[PDB]
Amino acid sequence: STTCCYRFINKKIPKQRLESYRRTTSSHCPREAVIFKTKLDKEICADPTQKWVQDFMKHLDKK
Amino acid sequence: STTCCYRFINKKIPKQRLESYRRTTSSHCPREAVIFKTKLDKEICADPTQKWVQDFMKHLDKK
Amino acid sequence: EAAAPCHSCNLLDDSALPFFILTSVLGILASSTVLFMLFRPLFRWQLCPGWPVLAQLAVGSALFSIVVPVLAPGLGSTRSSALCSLGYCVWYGSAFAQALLLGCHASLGHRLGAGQVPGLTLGLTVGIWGVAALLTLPVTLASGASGGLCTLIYSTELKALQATHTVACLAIFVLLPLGLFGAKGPWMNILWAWFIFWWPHGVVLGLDFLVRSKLLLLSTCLAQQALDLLLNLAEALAILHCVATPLLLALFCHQAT
Amino acid sequence: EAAAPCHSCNLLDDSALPFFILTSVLGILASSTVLFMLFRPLFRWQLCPGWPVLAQLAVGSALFSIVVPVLAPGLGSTRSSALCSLGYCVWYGSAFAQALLLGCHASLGHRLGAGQVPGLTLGLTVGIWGVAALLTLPVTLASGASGGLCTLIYSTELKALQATHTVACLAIFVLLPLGLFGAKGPWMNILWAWFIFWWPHGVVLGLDFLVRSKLLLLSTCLAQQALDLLLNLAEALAILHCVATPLLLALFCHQAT
Repeated sequence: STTCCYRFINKKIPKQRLESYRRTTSSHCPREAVIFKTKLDKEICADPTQKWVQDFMKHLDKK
Repeated sequence: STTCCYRFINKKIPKQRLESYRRTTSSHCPREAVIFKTKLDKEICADPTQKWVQDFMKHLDKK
Repeated sequence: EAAAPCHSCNLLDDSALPFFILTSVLGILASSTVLFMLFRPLFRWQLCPGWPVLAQLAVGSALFSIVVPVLAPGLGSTRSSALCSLGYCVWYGSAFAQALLLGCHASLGHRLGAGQVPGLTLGLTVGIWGVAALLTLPVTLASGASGGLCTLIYSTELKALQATHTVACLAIFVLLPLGLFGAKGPWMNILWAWFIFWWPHGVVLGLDFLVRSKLLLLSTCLAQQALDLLLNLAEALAILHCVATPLLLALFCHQAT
Repeated sequence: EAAAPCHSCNLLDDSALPFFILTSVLGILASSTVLFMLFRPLFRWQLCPGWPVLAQLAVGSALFSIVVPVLAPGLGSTRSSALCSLGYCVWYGSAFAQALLLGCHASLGHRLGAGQVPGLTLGLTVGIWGVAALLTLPVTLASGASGGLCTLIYSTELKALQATHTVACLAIFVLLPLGLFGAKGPWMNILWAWFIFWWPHGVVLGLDFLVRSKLLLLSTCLAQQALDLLLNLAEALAILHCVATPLLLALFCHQAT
């Protein structure tokens, strides 16, 4: 609980390696980030400000 | 009980006709007064600023 | 020369013990009845609009009924200033609490229109009872016993505390109702009969303040006798509140349904 | 490159149900015991100086002990916002009331030395409880159930309310004791354990206000972990208050005799 990401990174990521996507809860969190779940069952947080991550969200099925 | 009088008079009084002494409770009352009780079943209030009442207060047995 | 000193009419004194004891018993009975016909939901009292406010008004009337006899005259000695202070404190606290609850239900009816809002209702009731317990500080500080009877205190220094108490009483009891009606009949639903039982207790309290402060003066004996009679009549019209209010609540609830 | 999202320690949640339920039960038991050991004067508890303030501290502890489990986690859903608001309101009101009784006693022991003054004691207790019920208005307005569990509300339309609540908590819990301990071994009475218990809940609330209002910003995941660890530790040190206060009261009573 109280998930947060203080060190969000805007680097590019592979598209196929992911498995699911999630939003954040900025209750106690500093500057906002996003949560994505990889196919390797490893969670990750990244900077949503970049254009590459925006294209990643656009390409996400999300349905 | 709870006795007042608005128009106390400072005339003379019969020396031998008095019976007892009393004082008033100025709670709701105008100008402070004093209650004199007489032997003929008459109770009267008088102006305490006169000299006659000053004489009567000391001439009262009060003992 | 008659010049007879004026003796107080002193109506409500000991010989009027019934109007204290029987009134207290009937009031506590009626208040407990109207409260426990609310606390048992089998009588179809659940769907009433803003029923917790009605329950708070009823429990205030209850507490007032319980406090009635402790400060009433007729009983002899062995009463201390502690009991008189308790009596006046919870007496006027119940009065203030009921008046404030009516003010809330009159001004904030639109807020209650959204149903039973939990946070809003809880904050309103807790703040209303807190401020009612706060407003009764001057009366509970300026209260005592003179041989056993409970009377307010008008000393050479307590004039400030009693002045605060009487301006609060004037506000709550006569400025608040008229102020709600001051929009210068259709409005003022039937429950404004609550303030009819304290409007005299506001006006006469103000007049008593002015008289005790020695700033005014009593011109005639008839004036003093009429002042005493008005004070006692207002006290009676305030004591009958204990039985009056729950019946008004019941009439409202069974007429608005 | 890990870049893994940070996760909280999250101690107090469901797996710690005993620390709520058993603590509340022991608190109500002990508080009721020390309450009816005063309500029954057969145990020579009437010779104490200023016993009604002691009993009011005890009854505040009893109310807090009773209220503990309603806002406690571990229980499932169906907890309405009404019950959660009730829990926060009366919990923080009890805390404020006890702190105010302590502040009153530590400063007016001189007045209490004149014995059991009826008017003074009654006015003090009624005003203190009224202002305590008044001070819990911001927390009871800014309360809710997020999915059925009790959390405070920090939102744009509640910023002013939560700021007032947190400044009041800061005052009552850390500025009031240290204020009494100003005048720049210990000399004052031993009952500072109350404010020692509520001191973490006073200091951490300001940091929570600063962080939750976006004024400050955290550095790393270690800072966040330390923050919520301190928050949970302060909550535990404020919840053990149920069992803390009555035992200290009894020790004080049986040591000054």
